[PDB]
Amino acid sequence: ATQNYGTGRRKTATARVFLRPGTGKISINNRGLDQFFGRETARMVVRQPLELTETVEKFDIFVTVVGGGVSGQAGAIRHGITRALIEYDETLRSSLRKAGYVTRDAREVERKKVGLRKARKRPQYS
Amino acid sequence: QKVHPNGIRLGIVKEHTSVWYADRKNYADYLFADLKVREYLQDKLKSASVSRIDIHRPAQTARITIHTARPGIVIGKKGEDVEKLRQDLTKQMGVPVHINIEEIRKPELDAMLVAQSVAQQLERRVMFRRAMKRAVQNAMRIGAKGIKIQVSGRLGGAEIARTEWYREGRVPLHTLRADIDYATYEAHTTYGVIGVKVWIFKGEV
Amino acid sequence: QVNMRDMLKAGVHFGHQTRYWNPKMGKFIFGARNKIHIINLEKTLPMFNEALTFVERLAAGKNKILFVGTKRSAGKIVREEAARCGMPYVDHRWLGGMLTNYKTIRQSIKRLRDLETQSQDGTKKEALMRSRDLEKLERSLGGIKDMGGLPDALFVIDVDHERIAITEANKLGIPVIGVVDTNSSPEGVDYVIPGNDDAIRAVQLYLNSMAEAVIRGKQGAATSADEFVEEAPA
Amino acid sequence: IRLKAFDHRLIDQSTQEIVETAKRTGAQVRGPIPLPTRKERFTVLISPHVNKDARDQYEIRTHKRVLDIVQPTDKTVDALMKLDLAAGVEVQISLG
RNA sequence: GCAUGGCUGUCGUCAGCUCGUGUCGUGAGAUGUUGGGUUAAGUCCCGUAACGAGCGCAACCCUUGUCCUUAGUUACCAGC
Ligand SMILES: [Mg+2]
Repeated sequence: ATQNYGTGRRKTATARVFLRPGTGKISINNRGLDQFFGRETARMVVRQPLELTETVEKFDIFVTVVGGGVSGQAGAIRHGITRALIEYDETLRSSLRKAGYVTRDAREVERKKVGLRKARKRPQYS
Repeated sequence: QKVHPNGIRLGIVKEHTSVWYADRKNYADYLFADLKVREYLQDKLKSASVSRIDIHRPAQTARITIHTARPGIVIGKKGEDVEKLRQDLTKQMGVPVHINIEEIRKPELDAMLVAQSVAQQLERRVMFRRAMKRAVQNAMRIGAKGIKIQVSGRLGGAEIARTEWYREGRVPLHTLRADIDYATYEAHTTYGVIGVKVWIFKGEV
Repeated sequence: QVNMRDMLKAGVHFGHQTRYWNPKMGKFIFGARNKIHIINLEKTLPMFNEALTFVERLAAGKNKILFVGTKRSAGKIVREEAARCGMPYVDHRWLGGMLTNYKTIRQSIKRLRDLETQSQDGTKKEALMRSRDLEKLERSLGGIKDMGGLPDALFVIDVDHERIAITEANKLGIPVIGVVDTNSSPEGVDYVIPGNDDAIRAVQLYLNSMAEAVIRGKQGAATSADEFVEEAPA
Repeated sequence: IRLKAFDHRLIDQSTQEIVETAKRTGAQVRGPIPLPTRKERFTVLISPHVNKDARDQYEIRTHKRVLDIVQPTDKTVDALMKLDLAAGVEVQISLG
């Protein structure tokens, strides 16, 4: 059919993104988009790959995201929807490889090592 | 300094000497059995050289495979020691005990068997090097591709802690792919305590 | 060969210069025309013919003759008029210690006897990691496929370039067939050839005599290989 | 059926010793399902007299593994339990 | 703990440290291991009285990041 499955992970988050033709229906975990992400700039960051590919009005969007942090789930959707947009063709492939959206951000947290206190901070001597 | 050459390869080269699953309520009641078995058996089998004592636990009892390079000393006149110990391993380890004995053909290619002979020679007042130049070439006529033997201790002197070091062949130690034996048996002379280390290198992969 | 116009046309007579000079060689000189030394023309060919007399004397006696003198410029005639079953040769720089350290070279020819056959199989770059080393071993150990014994005839084409092999020869006592020049010293070489190494014609007309005298030595050895078993012409 | 052992070169190599040796006898047994793994870290000090910042840390694992029958009609695996236990596998039975 | 074995710190995860045979030196030595280029690296290439070999560095191990196959309860809810 026209249902399109999109996943995306960033900072231990995971978002199921479904994409199908509709009229601006943006719903996440049975919540509105302005209601879910309370008072942040990432309310527009989830639209940034969408408005780049000039399809902001032409699809239903159904998002289910689990785990992660507050602004880590918003990055999971942004990576998640870019994989769902490229199930169509590779016309928007070059519009997103150049945009720097398709690559999953590999930067994950680092473990505490013995002798040190943080991942790299160490106590003071004299 | 030179982390133990079994503890880095439990996995890619060798396996444990004892396999049994235990719950968290009986895990520390099978270890104290299996650690005073090995102190018992080696004090009895001081002769008839022993390299490895494996222990399996099947359903609810036991199994033990004692390895000697001279099984006829232990099985003497059809198990006069086998059934005698099997009565008395149950007195330390309340389950019924199996005892099984294999051979260690090529006894000069396992490190425990070699290093027990070094303590024997160096307590007969044999020279510290004539004992060991002959204990490496004999273990190079047949078998291995590299041998290190370190002999450290008093070495007869007054206030002397020197280390003999002799090597032949190839011995890697930072390759996890390889296959290395290791053993430390000691020696009590009429003065001082001599410790001997052995690094028999068999074939790789 | 023994012809005089072979000596005149090849460019034998001329030397290096007048300041590059050695008076231990100066007995065998003729003049100093136009600041370039002219070698003697009349004492060469009695010495040159008697050199080939003892080449042929060895060549029918079941032994080896070694050709050296690797210069990349004019040593290709040594690459060309050799490589047959009775004469080893060399292609790269003479290794420091070959006649005297021959026990090591017996161990290093063990790699040579495998990596030709080992390229039957040919991962991807791992084949190139070992087929690269076949080029260097071909460059140096390739000319020697013989093993066993020591060569009974060292034919040095240039004495001033290789004092290494002459020293290692006289430690063992093997004959050295040297070709000296004006500037090089006539000491260490056994059967001298007071010639020149400054033309492609002179380096070729010294060597057509040598590889032909061993063919007739092999033709003499084939004449004498029946003498080894049968006694009627022996 | 549930299985507990200490290394995946036994416990995931004894399920085929049960899946093949029960589906042969007619009854349907589905594919085994993995579970989460027990992981226990043990950081121990290494020097006899003290030097604190030299340490060494180990880890003991426990692999779990769950089978699933469909139609129970075979007591064949009930006799073949001493076969399917080899060295360190424990099998609690849940014959679904 | 200056009679010692065992076990750990340290220089320092720093790129070094040695041997066989050979030649030079009356000898202690030295050469290989220096030169040009290059490298996280005695890592490589070209050179060269040295030719080789070992320890090390690299890789072999673990984990994290992409996809594929095998698997669906206690996990999973797109379709019903
Ligand atoms: Mg150095």
